[PDB]
Amino acid sequence: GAKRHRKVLRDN
Amino acid sequence: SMKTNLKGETALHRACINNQVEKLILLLSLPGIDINVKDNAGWTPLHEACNYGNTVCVQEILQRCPEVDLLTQVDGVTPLHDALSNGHVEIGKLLLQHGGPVLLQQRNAKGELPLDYVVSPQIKEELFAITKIE
Repeated sequence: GAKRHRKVLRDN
Repeated sequence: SMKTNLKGETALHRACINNQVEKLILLLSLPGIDINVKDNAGWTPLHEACNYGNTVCVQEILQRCPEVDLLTQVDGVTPLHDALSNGHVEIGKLLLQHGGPVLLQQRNAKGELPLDYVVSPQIKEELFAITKIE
């Protein structure tokens, strides 16, 4: 149960 | 700013995720580099090294970047939360030796302090004992 970072996808 | 992937991760983030220590050392030597740069969600390269347990990457950041922010957070998750939640006690000791006890006082959005993730009373004692005294 390794907690990984939430991410946000965005290409500016 | 620097080039980013779709997550907003820079080469600094990628080096810290991938454990590319030699690449990281080069990047940390670049003029005007911002060690506290955030990806699109807000995570820093130090968060990534702590989350993945890349102890040498953490050591290099702490020794090569005097202005690294150890209290940066996403959802209240600081680097020390990241390290201890994933069991990376050695990283936790490095962070505390550099940052002092203010790191122990940070509650994340779920109201958790970093030591809440440590079950062993004796590990808690070692973490407190290595914490910088100002």
